[PDB]
Amino acid sequence: MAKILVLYYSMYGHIETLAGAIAEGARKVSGVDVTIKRVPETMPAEAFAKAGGKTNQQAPVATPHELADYDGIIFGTPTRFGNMSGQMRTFLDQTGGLWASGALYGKVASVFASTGTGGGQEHTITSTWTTLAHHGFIIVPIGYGAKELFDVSQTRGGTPYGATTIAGGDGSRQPSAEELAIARFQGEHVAKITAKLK
Amino acid sequence: MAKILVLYYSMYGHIETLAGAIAEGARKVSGVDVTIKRVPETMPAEAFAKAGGKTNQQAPVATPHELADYDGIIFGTPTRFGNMSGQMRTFLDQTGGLWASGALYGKVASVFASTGTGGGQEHTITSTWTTLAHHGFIIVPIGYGAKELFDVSQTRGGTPYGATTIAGGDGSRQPSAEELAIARFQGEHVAKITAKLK
Amino acid sequence: FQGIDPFTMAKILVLYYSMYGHIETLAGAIAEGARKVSGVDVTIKRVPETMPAEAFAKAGGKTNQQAPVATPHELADYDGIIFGTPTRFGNMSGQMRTFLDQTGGLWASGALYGKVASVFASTGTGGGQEHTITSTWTTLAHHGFIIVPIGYGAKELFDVSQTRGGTPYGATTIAGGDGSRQPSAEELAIARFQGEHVAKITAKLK
Amino acid sequence: FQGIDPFTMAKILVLYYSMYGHIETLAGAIAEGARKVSGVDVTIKRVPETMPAEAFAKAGGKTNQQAPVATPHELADYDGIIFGTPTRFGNMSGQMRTFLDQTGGLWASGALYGKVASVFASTGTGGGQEHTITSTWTTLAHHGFIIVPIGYGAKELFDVSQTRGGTPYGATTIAGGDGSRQPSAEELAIARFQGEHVAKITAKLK
Ligand SMILES: [Cl-]
Ligand SMILES: [Cl-]
Ligand SMILES: [Cl-]
Ligand SMILES: [Cl-]
Repeated sequence: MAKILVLYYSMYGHIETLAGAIAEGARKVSGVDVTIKRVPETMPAEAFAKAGGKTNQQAPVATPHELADYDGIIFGTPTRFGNMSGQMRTFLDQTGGLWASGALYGKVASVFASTGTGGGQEHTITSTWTTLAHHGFIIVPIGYGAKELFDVSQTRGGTPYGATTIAGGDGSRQPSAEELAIARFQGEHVAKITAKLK
Repeated sequence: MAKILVLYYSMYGHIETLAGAIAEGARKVSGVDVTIKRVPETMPAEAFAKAGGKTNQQAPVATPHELADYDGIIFGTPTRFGNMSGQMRTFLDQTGGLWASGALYGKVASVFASTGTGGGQEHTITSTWTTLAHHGFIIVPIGYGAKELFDVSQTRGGTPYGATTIAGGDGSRQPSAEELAIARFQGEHVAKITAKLK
Repeated sequence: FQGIDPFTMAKILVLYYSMYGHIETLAGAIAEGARKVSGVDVTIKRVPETMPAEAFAKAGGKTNQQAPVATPHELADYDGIIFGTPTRFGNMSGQMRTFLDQTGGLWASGALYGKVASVFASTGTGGGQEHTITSTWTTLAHHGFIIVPIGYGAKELFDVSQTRGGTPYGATTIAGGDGSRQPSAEELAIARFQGEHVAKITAKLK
Repeated sequence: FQGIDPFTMAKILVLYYSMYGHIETLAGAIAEGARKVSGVDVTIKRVPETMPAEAFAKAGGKTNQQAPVATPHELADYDGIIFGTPTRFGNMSGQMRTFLDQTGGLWASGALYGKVASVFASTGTGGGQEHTITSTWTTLAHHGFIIVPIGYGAKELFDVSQTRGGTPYGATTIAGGDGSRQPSAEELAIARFQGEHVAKITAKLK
């Protein structure tokens, strides 16, 4: 039995939708238990409301210290100027206690992301990899295992580093079927590796 | 005539000390006005106090929209697992309004950092560059203009991407004279470029 | 000279490698943008081929490129250099890497220190286009180049209605897995923007 | 075979380029660590030289490497590959870049998909050692390699009393601007840790 956490932040729902597909893929691996949780909001109340932040997410809020309860963690975040979101950064800064005891060492990790225009989607993933490496995570990219990555006929997210979605500058674009298939592939892929190492 | 902001976060003082050297270098350029400010704390009170956070920093707290009041900005941050600190990330996440109007486009930017063991010092700088590029900053590395970078006889911070210091895992190491000289070089180099573009 | 302040031309080199022509087309747009800046002299050159002849021929490499081949030493003759390369698995091409590996002498004398640099790229499917540029930035930083991204100055970047290259780090084009895609008008406009933007900064810094 | 279930050896390739021997010494330690893991077969090979003869000789290139030269196609013969390269301005060496550019056929067939990879590096002064590793990671990701950093599993990474190589991304050594430094005992311990760590994961995934 392997336990996977799908841990995400989502302000406008795009990452939340992708996380559902990530989790669906992971659950295809027999013997893998998948939990979806989100990191707490950090914006002050007035700014958050002014920005139209959503409060309908059913996923429970995770605590920093519980990450070591899992065998693999798939991290999801919207970009903030080519980095992970401040919400995810602040959450991961609180894992110093886990880092000092080696509590996450040798566990499996993978990353998915979203952007408004595609700009920064690659760097959001690989700069999250940096933090994973300091913890000693085994890092799983997806390469071109997802056949959708070869199709450039239409605006479509997804990179060899991990699944992505493109929300549009105004957030009007919802994740496409191809993007969700890439995320489902990533989830199952990370789950086969996590189960095999357990 | 030109205004430079040295904007930093410092929890244990190492970055604050480096910022003073950064500013000293910038003030060597005639006609350049240099201001030092810090980003607000984001840690909750109990964790911050339990962590031994310092409250003696004289620099005023900056606001996100004031960044456009300057012609060049030199950013300073300790690493959090190879990224900028959550404090700096959260602060810069609030610059979306400046980004939408192009308010920082074409300004000069440079970065310095600190780490406990040296690990992640390079990636802290260049993952901050990613955010600067999304704003359209002109990005200034220092290369090997600082002669101290060739001396590897002893532990010493500083990279071709920007000045750094090494604090030790317990924070007992203070910035060396060589590290501070590299920061002084960086400050003057950035200021010269900023003044020349004005 | 009595009564004269010399007016010196800022010099831009567009330096590229292109196997199937996509980067070559972009470089023309980069150069077109730079030539919009008065007082800027623009040169286009390419790096030498490094593949062995049989592999190159089997891969269908193009040999009709009119641009002269640059030498590593002449990089110091310019005030700004805009580098173009196709990706190789998310890095610059081996051809460009080999060429820049020969600039150790320029590095030791600081010959490129303080010059302006910018980067554009191409990929087959989009994968690695961002990293190709920013991992080229790393080498530029070791030389002390001032690094110029383009941000979202080009309005084309906000239009996600169709497959289109162009990043805040620099212009790109998407060639298709088989290389059958040609640079679109929008991608070329992003490259024209980059050239003019870089040329303006180089001229002002001169 | 009646009553027998085959025990298959996991295979590790330590693949490196070394101009002045620093990476070569590190590769020996990498391999030593891997051979500590039972059930792992360890091979050390190098990538071919790409510099022209006169430049190579003028630069003092070493010709005493006993490691046989690898071909790009044989990478698919292994379960895990630990790559070693000196930096060239914060990237992998052109020699390694040229070698990996020839793996397009393996990439198209997915021949390296799901294998284990890890990276070690060297620099003259420390500058760019982190980016050398993580920009090599990019290429590994395009092939679908599982990427293994070392984190802070090696206790030597906490000792900042002296100039020491090694990062959470992989082992490194610092050669000095003139190349006169040799890998220290601590740096070699980190490399031995990396080899054993990668070998354990490769054996478990097999
Ligand atoms: Cl979102
Ligand atoms: Cl600090
Ligand atoms: Cl091309
Ligand atoms: Cl070497």
